[PDB]
Amino acid sequence: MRLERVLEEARAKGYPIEDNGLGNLWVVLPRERFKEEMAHYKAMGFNFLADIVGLDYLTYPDPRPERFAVVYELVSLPGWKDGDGSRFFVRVYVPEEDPRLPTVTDLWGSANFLEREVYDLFGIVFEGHPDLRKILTPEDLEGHPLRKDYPLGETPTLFREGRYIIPAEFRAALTGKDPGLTFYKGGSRKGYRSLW
Amino acid sequence: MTLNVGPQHPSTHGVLRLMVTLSGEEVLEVVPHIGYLHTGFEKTMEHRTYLQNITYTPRMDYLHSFAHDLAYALAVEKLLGAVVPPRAETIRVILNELSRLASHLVFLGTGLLDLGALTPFFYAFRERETILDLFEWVTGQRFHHNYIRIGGVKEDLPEEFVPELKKLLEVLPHRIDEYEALFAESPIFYERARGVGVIPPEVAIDLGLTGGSLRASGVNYDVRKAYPYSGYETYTFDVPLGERGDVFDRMLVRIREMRESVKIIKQALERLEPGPVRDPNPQITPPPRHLLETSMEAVIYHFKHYTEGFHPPKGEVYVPTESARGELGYYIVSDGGSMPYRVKVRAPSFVNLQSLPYACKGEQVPDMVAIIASLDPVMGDVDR
Amino acid sequence: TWSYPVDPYWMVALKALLVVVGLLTAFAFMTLIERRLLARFQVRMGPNRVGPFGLLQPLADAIKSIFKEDIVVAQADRFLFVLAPLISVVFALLAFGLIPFGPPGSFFGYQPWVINLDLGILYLFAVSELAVYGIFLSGWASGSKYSLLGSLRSSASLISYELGLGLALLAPVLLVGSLNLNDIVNWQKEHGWLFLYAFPAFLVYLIASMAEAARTPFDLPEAEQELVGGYHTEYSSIKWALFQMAEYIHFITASALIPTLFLGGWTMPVLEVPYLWMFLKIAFFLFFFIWIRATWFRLRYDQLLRFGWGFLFPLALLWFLVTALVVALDLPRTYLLYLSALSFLVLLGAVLY
Amino acid sequence: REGILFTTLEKLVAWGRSNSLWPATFGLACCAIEMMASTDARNDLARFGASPRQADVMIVAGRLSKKMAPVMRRVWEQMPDPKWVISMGACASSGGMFNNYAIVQNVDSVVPVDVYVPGCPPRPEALIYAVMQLQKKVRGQAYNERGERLPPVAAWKRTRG
Amino acid sequence: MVRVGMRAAPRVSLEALKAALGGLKLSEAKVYLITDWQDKRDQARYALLLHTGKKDLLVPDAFGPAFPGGEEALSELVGLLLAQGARRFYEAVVSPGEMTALLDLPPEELLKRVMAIANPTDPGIYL
Amino acid sequence: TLKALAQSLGITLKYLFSKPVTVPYPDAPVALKPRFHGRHVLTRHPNGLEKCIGCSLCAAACPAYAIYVEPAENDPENPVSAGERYAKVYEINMLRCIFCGLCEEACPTGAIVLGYDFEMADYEYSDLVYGKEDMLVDVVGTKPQRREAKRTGKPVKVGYVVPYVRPELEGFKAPTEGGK
Ligand code: SF4
Ligand code: SF4
Ligand code: SF4
Repeated sequence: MRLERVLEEARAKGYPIEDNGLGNLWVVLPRERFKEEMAHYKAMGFNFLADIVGLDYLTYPDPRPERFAVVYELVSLPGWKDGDGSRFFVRVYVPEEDPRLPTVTDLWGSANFLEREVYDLFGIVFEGHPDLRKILTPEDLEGHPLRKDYPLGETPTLFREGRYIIPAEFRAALTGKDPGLTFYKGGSRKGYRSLW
Repeated sequence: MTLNVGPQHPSTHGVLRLMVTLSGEEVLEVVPHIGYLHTGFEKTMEHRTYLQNITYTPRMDYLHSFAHDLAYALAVEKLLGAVVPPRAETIRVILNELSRLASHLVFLGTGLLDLGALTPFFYAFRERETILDLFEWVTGQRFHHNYIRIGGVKEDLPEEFVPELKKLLEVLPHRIDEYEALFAESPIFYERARGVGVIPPEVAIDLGLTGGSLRASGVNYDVRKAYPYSGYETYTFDVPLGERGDVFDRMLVRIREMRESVKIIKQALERLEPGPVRDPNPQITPPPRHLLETSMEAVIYHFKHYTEGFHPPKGEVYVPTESARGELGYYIVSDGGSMPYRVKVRAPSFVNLQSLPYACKGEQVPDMVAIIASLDPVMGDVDR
Repeated sequence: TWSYPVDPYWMVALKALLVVVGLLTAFAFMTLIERRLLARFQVRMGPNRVGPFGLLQPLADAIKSIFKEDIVVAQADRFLFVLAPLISVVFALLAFGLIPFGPPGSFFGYQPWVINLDLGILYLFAVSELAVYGIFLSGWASGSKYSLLGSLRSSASLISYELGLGLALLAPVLLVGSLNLNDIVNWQKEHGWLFLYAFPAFLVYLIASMAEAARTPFDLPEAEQELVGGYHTEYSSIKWALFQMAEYIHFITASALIPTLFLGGWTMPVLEVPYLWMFLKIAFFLFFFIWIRATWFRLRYDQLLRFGWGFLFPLALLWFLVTALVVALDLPRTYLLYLSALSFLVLLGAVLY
Repeated sequence: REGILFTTLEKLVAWGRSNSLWPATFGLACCAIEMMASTDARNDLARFGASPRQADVMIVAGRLSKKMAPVMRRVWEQMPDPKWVISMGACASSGGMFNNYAIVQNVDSVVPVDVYVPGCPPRPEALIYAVMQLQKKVRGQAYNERGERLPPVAAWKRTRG
Repeated sequence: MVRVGMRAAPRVSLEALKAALGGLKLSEAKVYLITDWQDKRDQARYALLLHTGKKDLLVPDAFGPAFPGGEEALSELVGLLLAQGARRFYEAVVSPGEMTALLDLPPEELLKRVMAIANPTDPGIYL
Repeated sequence: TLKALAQSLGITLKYLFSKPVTVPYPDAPVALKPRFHGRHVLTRHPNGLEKCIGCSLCAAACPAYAIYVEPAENDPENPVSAGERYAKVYEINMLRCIFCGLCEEACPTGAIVLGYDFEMADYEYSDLVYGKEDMLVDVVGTKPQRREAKRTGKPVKVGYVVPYVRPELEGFKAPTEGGK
């Protein structure tokens, strides 16, 4: 029931609502209202902070509002005091030239490592964090690996007599912005979905 | 004394590095340092077909791999709207739970060794060997089995798998009890584990400790129950629980989980009748190999499928699943390409770790080892 | 040595040497037997390869050991790093000598023991302190503090129970009235099997021997899985082998000592062939102890200190005063047969509820 | 003296070592768990040390992350000298299926490899094959495809430094 | 970024490098050896990119046993990095076809590619 | 809870005196399941014609990119495969290989099919990039195995046995069961 109280709240304040018919639901808050609104979210009864998932949309075929976007996953545990089982995503877009965003560390200590990861892999700095130290990528690693402008960093696979393969020049598979090997792609290869 | 427990030595298990801030025999705070196993799947996988990724999915949590397999398969199927056959689903619950028994067998083997003594690693290893022999029988592999498919599963079960699953399903109840026999009546272990390892539910919730080391402190949340998926919705299902979260209770809870898992194995094994095994939608599933010698469309689709693969709709998707390490799930952003735009893996073992500086705070030093084994990490899941 | 002869100094020497190298081959082959016995306990198999029985593997191992490269760490005190392993072995080997495996004349003309002396247990105690000296010293000598700390845990614990052994040993001395092993043994020849009279002290002695690396404390520690044991962890070729060697000889010295004192070692009621029985009792305690090695958990030594210091040792001197009361007032020695039997009846029955 | 210079003596010590080959495991990924199976079946090997100091054979089992490399470096250096390196599995041997920023694309970069063992993970019995290799390798009983006899210890061949 | 040296000419390149490094202390520098082919060091060629952290330096593929007297040149190169206190050595594997194109790219791009692909390596293999 | 120490010991005793468990490889041959993923094999038709029409779809299917196939045109006079096309080079880097069998699964002619061998540990990297002529159905052994068996002249015995070989491996001879 706590989810309904979130959506009903978002509609009045002009917060856009994303929905896929797979059963996943988003709520995008602006940068301003984010810190406070989400404080209100833990206050709203949200026990658990599941995720902080960083997204780099640089190479995504359609445009989005800003390059990086972060998604938090807020929940209220079903086996606790009075748990709905209400779980949902809150998305916050973040400027390319401004990788700032307030931590919810005060609220959840879950926010501690996850926000650090999103700092390591994407350039995003989380405000009020106890410690933003690089987490995962080697100490002397320069930059932020999982953001799209950063090379996957492949090495040729090696065979016998002068024979090599360069994976990125070997790849049969196409990405979303890939043309394909004919004049264009239509249909299933511009994206497909079966109808149950 | 800020004691430096190294990366791989001395028996701080799975290549973690720990800065135990510690004067004396207690523990002030451990400042954990990870990242030593970072393979970088989330990037690599942006460069692999959705099929190709199914080879990269088992490889993170390598103990309970099939939970990876299951989570990823599901999130994609959802995203491209595929329909998984009932016998495939049943097999997927069997394999998931069997892989769970494997993982758990490992967890308590290592735990009992880690502080305390050597012997029971071996019996757990014997049962695990019977399980791995089951996996080899069906998938041709011990682990990292490339079996699950976005449609369903790679091929059907051979004649010999059924008889052998029973054998182990027969010994296990007596067997799981034998491990339990030693433990529940804990001789020293009681005076070793009962006090150590403090877990408040509120902080478990504050720091986000989901993974079955949560129910050992008295919060009741299981993904197979709370957010049912693969028809766990339809099984006679007991969820073991703990009183106050220490080392001991965590440790026994998973043992109970083993007989209940075995009961799910028996139950699912009962409900299994002949049929087909994966979603026949050719967009989703490569053609039958026999008619590659007859149909034009077959050959075209074969060639295409195994080179380019397929393009799911533009959309983002996620589905939650239960591993033996907790909430697991794949956040899949597809751009309508043959390869995922991005795959972020929700790593249970990664969030579960924010509570170790908490967990082993003030604990003993010999215990600081035990209190780690008791939390059951797998680093492939952590670093990743 | 009121009643017992002395072999010429050359023969005392020769016997000493025999006992040392004999203890060498002893320790190596015992390592093989524990490897395999453990393998049977955990329902696997041992090392049959590099056989025939797998019993040429200490040759192969010793051969690795030397030619291995003995490494002396800089940042380790140069003199003490070398000297440490030396000490630990020297004071371990000696004082297995005292233990009689037979009546005088039965060594083919001479003397089943090496040395006997008149003050027996005290020699043992004395030599026992000095190995521990080796332990904490090596801990220092290595001059890695990670090694030190463990060596200190070690030493504190060992020294604790090492105290325990004394107050353990008090009670049977009252009965025999001698500090000599041959006299104690013979006392068990006549009145018989001292553990019948002394049982609680038997318990605290045995368990006191758990501390001396026997396993079941083990926050001894071995470096393994903990804040490490210290002394080894910095040594390579021969020196490391020397530390391991010493701990094991101590293990079998104890497996010999337990039958020798409280039981009737050799000097069995019937058959009474001189050597075979001591070797058999040694074997018994050795095997049971191996079972202990495998089949029980650690202490943390927080508990181990609690258990020895808080429980074993008070219990040890309590029984001493009882046996002191009995021997002082001369009553019969029967009251100790009765008392020990009864205390055994208590200390067992409370387990099985 | 490194096991060398009497035809009787060196062979004798060389068996001593080959049959004694004393694995010091350096677990990384799933490969480490596939070596914990090897621990079961084992019979010149599986006593450890575990401490590096005490062992000839270093077993690199798993993906070796780039951040992890300088560590394994010193562990190898911090071994006594007559020492061998087995490289287990695809990730270790070559870059494996993860060809990228994260992972060493051959472990032979950082430590001298004696024997390589393919598979993902390799079956344990393959690792027995590799230690029999390395067994028979330090016996100087080992050859490559070019016809050449192979040296008992690689890392008797690198320049330390 | 500076570029010195020329392809396939070991002794001139070594003499020029010796000239360019000077009294620079290398304790915080990172040394990247760019080569094609992981297994065979016997017929290998080597190019080097030095990231000092305050400025970068490129040398083309003039090093290794591939060219006459080249082995001794690579060996003295690594020895010399080691003397100034360079410690962190890395090995980068490119396609043979890449090697020419790679060093004709602009400085920044080439450097990011190099740091992305490079594998930590024992300085001893080049001695 | 004192009793436990005792019972703990007891069960272990039971187990000591129970003798059996384990297999001593290579002295006792390891039992493998029939679908196991082993050394790649190229297979032939009854004619002897190779199943491989050299289409490199095994290679495209490969997540580790471990398969190199240089293609070729059949000679009318003396043919190799059943199409007009066959495989001039088939290399697999075992060190690159992850062992999915996506290659076999992609294979249209049932050419590439993973085998049973695991004793392939070898000393040199480049000895580990297998070629076609190390993988054909007729071949019995792995590289170091065969090489040892020539430098010894003592024939190859694989350390495995199976109940039977799959239909897809047809022609591949192996030690089986008590079928022999
Ligand atoms: S080779 Fe395979 S099994 Fe071994 S670490 Fe790599 S992914 Fe895991
Ligand atoms: S088994 Fe997998 S990794 Fe190996 S060649 Fe086949 S597709 Fe490539
Ligand atoms: S093995 Fe099969 S998939 Fe590979 S080239 Fe030959 S016919 Fe094609």
